[PDB]
Amino acid sequence: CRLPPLPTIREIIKLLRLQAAKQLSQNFLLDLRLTDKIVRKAGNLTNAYVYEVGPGPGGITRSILNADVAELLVVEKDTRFIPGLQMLSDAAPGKLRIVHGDVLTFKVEKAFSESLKRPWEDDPPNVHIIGNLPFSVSTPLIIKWLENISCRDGPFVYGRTQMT
Amino acid sequence: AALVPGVTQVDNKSGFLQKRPHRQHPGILKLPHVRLPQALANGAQLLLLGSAGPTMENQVQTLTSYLWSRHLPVEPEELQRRARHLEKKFLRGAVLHALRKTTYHWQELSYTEGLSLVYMAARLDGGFAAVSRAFHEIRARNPAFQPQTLMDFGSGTGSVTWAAHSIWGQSLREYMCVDRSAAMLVLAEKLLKGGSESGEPYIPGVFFRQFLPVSPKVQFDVVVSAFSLSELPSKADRTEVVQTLWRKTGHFLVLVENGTKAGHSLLMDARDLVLKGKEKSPLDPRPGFVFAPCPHELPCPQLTNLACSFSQAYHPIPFSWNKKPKEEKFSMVILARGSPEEAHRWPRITQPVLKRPRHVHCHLCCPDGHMQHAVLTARRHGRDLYRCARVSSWGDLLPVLT
Amino acid sequence: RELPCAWKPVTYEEAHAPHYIAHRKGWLSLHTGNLDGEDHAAERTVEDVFLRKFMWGTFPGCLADQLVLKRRGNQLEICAVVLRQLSPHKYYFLVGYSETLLSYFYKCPVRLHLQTVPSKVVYKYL
RNA sequence: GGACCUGGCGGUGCUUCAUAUCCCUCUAGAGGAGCCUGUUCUGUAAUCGAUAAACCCCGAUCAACCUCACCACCUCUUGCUCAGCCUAUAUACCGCCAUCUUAACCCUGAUGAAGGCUACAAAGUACGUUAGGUCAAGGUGUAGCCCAUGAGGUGGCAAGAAAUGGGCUACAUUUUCUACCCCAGAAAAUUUAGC
Ligand SMILES: C[S@@+](CC[C@H](N)C(=O)[O-])C[C@H]1O[C@@H](n2cnc3c(N)ncnc32)[C@H](O)[C@@H]1O
Ligand code: SF4
Ligand SMILES: [Mg+2]
Ligand SMILES: [Mg+2]
Repeated sequence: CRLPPLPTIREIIKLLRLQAAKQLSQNFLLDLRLTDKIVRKAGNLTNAYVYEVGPGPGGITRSILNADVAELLVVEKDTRFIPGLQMLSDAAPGKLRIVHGDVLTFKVEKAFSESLKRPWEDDPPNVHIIGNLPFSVSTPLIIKWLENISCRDGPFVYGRTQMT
Repeated sequence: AALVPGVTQVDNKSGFLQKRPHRQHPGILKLPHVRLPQALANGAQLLLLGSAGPTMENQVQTLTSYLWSRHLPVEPEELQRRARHLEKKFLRGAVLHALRKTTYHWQELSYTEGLSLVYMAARLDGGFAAVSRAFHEIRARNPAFQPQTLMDFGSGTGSVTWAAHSIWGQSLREYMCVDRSAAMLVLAEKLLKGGSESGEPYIPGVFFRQFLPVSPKVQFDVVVSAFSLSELPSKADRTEVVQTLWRKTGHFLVLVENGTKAGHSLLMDARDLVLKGKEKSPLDPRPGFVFAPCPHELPCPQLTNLACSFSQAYHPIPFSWNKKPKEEKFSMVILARGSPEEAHRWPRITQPVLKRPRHVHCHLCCPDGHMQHAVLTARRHGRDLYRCARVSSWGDLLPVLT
Repeated sequence: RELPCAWKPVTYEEAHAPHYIAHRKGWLSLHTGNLDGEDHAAERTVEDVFLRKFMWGTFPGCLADQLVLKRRGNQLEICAVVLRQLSPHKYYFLVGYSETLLSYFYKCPVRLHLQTVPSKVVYKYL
């Protein structure tokens, strides 16, 4: 697929309207080889439904898209990255669904189809979560999802969904 | 020789002659006087409000003439043959002094903030017209082409980006612009935002980079280089850039230079380089052919002593020194992937057409690889073809068959 | 070998700029044509142009300095300054030839007043 | 790996001031009418194309009921004179215009990279280039067409609309007309430069 180029740090700074390299207050992985490695460790994503959290520039998003996924749901809090993700979606028709919101409050149990729900006692239900979030947000998120696994609800209504 | 009196006849496909007048014959590629977009013209003047006085008129003129008269850098090999010849005549220090004369001193231009404004005031309007004429070639003869991607090596002021928008604005979605100078990139973005540091870009999807990407995997629909290969320090640099640009070309590679001997020779090096493929197993195996202006892939018949250039008249950006319309003399070559569409290629008029009583002078580059000075008249060639040549102009095609 | 590797005395007259023509420098040609009322200034100019060209073409490498073209009525005095490199017999032969040819070209009694110098008289260095 | 030397910082901010160019300040106009042009669109078979070559003879001027150019039709050609064309070429030369290129010595640091100032003074001194323009006050060649790029005739052609660029006129009461050359009589918002 012909995907648009990964934004550079200068483009990121201008997009965030910071005009400087010191007021960024954020770290990005703008190397597609490392993102490829991460998505490789995430497992076989052929015709899989992936829930991506905290994309930002979209290196992980591009690496997932290069893998032959069926539908990639992408939840982003910052509006300023949504134009770039929309260009990415235009590049790949129908494989990318952008949503604005907090991952701490977004409801995933309704996002995907009900035909992907498999029993708990079976293998993982072809739905994966991948995330490179700020470290101030991943700990609350993993606590919340551990509670959800305890209740077998939220992202785990589909079954034993794997997380990376 | 594509004109044989009494034998060569007009080529009537689509039922042309019956269905349309002669002034609109398919070889007509003339473009009316080019006017820049108002957003560009307004932006350029706004950026110059700080300093556009009498000094700027002199500076713009000095830069314009200096760039026009530039010669290609003298490769070392040319230098020793000159050195030995002067050595034999004298029969080392004396030869060098006699070599500083009779040889061109080629220098880099470091496009800083100051010299970037002078360039924009001197070449924005002129460069825009030349590229618009080149793109008109692709649109007029292939109107179904709807590119979605464009790269511009040597993006100084963004003239290529603006020109591409004016023709393929409804389908282009990515404009990759490359330029090593930080100031030129800074100036080019201001021009997209209405000439202000803060604003909304007038064209969407423009990407600015300082280094040329080198990868065959990423391939662009239209790759453009306008008045940029003449700034490279050597023939090796020109060789390497043109190879990369061709490797990343999807449909068309548009190269545009000054209409001088230095410019024309530069493009014929690049024309031969792409035609004579050297890569053993390229990622894209498709061949290349000259979409325009040449009707053949054989060596240029005018490269020996003459040049080959074309003209496009345009309206200069209103300034304290721009009153009358100007003409932009430029050299171009367009290289297209694949093979020629058909075998019915038509000669190219490469020189002003001289209209005289009952006869017309046309200088044609013919498909067989030879120039032909044809004096067309109604008695010898026929009523139709004479009228077609009567209305034709510099840079058009002549529809002749057999 | 490579482009990065590849990349004066004056006489009194050569030393001085044009704006000293009436301050420090003089005039080489002298005639009444340009005066107010006098006529044929253009003809005298053309005469001087041809005459300088012909003197420089007839005495190659001998003229140390520019000529001085003076005019008294018909008379045309070419007061030239030459060198002492060429043999005196050739000076005499050339003087006779040039005087006769110029007299028959301008239809006036042309004359030559060579002044030989051992070498060019330098004033300064520029 | 330890210590040191020259640095460059293609540097970044603040403080103070010199702070002229540009600001504020002063004078003057520059919107509107009427016509002529540059460019665009539309239209024609065609050129609202030109007068060392016509009307126009107040200023100017348009089409002239002129000739050349254009469109559609036709005629002649050994014609003029071993004819004739102004047809190209300075993208053939020349000429003319224009572009661009063309130090030494002496000290200090143990004789290391290296450094060298104090005035009531402490080592510092001495020609080419051009697919360039010009065939109007200039030339030397070179090519083309000669049953037509020559010579004629019969008709037609003489545009329409805008938005913007430029230009020409009249525009007044501190004016206008007469006598005089100044004591009379009658009339009625942006910009742009400039000191
Ligand atoms: C003469 S400008 C071209 C103008 C532009 N094409 C236009 O139409 O306005 C050439 C630009 O190429 C850039 N350039 C020169 N050498 C380069 C190189 N080696 N790699 C990338 N850019 C280069 C210069 O900085 C300059 O801005
Ligand atoms: S059009 Fe003909 S003369 Fe011009 S560059 Fe191509 S081959 Fe050469
Ligand atoms: Mg010329
Ligand atoms: Mg007419």
